[PDB]
Amino acid sequence: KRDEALFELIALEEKRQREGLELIASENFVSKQVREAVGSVLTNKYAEGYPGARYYGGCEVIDRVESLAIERAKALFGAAWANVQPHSGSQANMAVYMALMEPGDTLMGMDLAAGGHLTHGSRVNFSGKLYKVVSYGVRPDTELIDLEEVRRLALEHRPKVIVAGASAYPRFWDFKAFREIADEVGAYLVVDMAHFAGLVAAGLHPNPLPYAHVVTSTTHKTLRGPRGGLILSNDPELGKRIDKLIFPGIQGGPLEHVIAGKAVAFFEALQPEFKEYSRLVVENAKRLAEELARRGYRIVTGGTDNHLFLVDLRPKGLTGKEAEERLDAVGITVNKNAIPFDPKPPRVTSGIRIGTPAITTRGFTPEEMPLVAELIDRALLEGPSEALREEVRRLALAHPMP
Amino acid sequence: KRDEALFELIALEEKRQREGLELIASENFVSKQVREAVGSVLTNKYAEGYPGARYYGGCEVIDRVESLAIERAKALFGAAWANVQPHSGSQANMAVYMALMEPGDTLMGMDLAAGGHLTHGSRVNFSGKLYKVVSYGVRPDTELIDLEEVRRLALEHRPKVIVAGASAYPRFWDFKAFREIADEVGAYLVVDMAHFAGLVAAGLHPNPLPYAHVVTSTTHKTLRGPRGGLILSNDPELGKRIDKLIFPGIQGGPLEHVIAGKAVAFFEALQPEFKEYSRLVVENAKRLAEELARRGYRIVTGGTDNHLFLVDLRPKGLTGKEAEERLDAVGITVNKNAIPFDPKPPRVTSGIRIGTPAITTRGFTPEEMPLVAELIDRALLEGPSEALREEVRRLALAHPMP
Repeated sequence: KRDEALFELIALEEKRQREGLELIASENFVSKQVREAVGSVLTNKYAEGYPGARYYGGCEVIDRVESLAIERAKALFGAAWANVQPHSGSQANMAVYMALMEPGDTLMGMDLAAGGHLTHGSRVNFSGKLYKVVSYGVRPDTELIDLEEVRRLALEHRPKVIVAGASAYPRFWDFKAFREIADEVGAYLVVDMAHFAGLVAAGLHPNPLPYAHVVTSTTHKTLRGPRGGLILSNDPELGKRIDKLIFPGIQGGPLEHVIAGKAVAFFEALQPEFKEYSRLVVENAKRLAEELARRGYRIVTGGTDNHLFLVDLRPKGLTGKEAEERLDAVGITVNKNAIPFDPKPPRVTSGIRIGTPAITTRGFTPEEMPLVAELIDRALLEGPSEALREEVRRLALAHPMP
Repeated sequence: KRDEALFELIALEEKRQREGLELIASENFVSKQVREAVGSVLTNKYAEGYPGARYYGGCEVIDRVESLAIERAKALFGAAWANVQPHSGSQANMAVYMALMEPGDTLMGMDLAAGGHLTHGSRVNFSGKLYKVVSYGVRPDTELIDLEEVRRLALEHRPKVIVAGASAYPRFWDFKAFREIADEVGAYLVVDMAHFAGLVAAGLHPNPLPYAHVVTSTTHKTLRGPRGGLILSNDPELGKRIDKLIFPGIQGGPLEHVIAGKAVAFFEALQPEFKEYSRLVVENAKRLAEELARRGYRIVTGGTDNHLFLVDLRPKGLTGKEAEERLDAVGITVNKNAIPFDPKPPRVTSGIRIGTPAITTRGFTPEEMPLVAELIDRALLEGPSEALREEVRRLALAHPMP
């Protein structure tokens, strides 16, 4: 008997994705072949352990799948070791922290209000519950990270782990300087590259692998893979410690169907076409930010080096909750986002974050960003309307989905 | 450009699954429509938060999917609250432990060597790293749990949490007696029903919901759903606390394509045909155990109440490691398992664990269990041969996969 009610909801979600403009910076649209691998019979096999060292027999083909994902990840990022089993970016970070730290050690990460991720030390997250957290932010004038401030805080508090990487920071990171700071205090440098991993893969963002002790990531977001996590290092002895924290430390059976999807995504990212895609992601983001600034919006830091940017909505009298609602009403999806030194609580905020990976996958070009900027501006100034919703829908439908 | 190398391996794994007899008790084969949901475009959406209270716009359809999974889980198991976001059984347990305990509190669970899971207190797992662990086992003379010993340990060590449930225990649990013991020392009772959840759904195993404070599960194994976790309770106030530990406590974005898969599995399990399937699972296991006993093996506890049983190989002078290897060589997968107070070290053991869910899904019936018992016996006594492998392969191919 087919579950018609559930499949009707999936069809409605397909239609929603096709008919809207998805500008949430962490989203993307995966390829049919990634979906085919994730939908495969590999879900049926328990594969606790690692290739050639499994608990149970019958894994000879699964070992070749997992090993292919591991070796492609090493080739793609230039790493000596990879672990492809984490179920999510959160589990990747959790295993690394538990391998390098004991409860009550000091973790240093970027402040949530400045663009850090929940797992970089928030007090409602395991990171800020198990560890003592010290956070760094950005300067109030340039809105850039101040490496002198990072260095001062590290000397004063002597963290065991310093995390670089963030979920809403629009400029490049200086990984060499962060490693120099970590070395001054004997800390490990962990880089969480989840947001910009696909740009690293395409050579469009500095690679952290040579400077970080350990690198974590998601396989979704700019890498355009299935939802899951990933860990890399140039030190295979530290990698063996972390392998034990993934299993048997914090997970049980890995999702081998998802791992097959990660292998496929790494193969897609190794192709020349993925470099061209990634180039257009960054060109579209720069162009859309410029078109919005020409309409009088304030862009945090004045621009972007990567796939995302932040808009300060204080001057226009909007909370980010409000802008998020007005845009959602006409089919444009963003997320509210705290801006640097935000006057308003995190459930309201003063800004929005926009990113271009998802619309670039649908074939949007830099010459189309003036039209996208017009639609955003109208939704914010004039509020939602049926004519505006229809204009968004027409523009979205003119671009294929993968 | 298609990833030919990866899809070649998926076809080889499909062929392996089709041509072999899967007797590992944790395994099952999911339906095509569960795969279709897991392979869907719902992976593209970030949906941090809960239905009606998300951190991203554009979740109106995903909310209906996740709500449908929640309401079907509650109707299927007779629960007042559910959380369908855990990425795995291990994350379901981790969130419950962190919601109920502080690091350094005492956890009581079944010993790994007597059948407990890694997350019931093993020192290599987070459960034995964050918490102090007291374990209970089985009695040498009954091969069963001794509720008087559980009580004595609980009175002496005053655990904060007592876990009931196991990965390799072939008899019913007395959840009422466990809740009495927990009430006497002021502990929470957590039941991990992952292995026998499908039998609870079908009414063939006592339901823990009225007696546990919280129930955790996988959605794969006897429930025959996609790989993932699940939490249930009869107490919605405790459920709100655990919701917060799943997110933002230990996870980030949920896997909503897998959640849609869980919704389909719960739909399948609510059909009358699932009760018939589960009845056959239990009849097959009782019959296979009787047929091996008639050929000279001893069955631990003398039989089974559920989908799995433990074979004591001592009458035939084999170890569990040798039996696993001989059987794997003819395409029959089992796993070695210690017998109570095993005289062999744990990397060797004197037993194997066999379960029937997977072969029952392929249409095996109790009148075919004599033939399966004969093939096992021949492989253990004669050793692998090309002719025996071909007889297994023909028997397997005659029973279709879903």
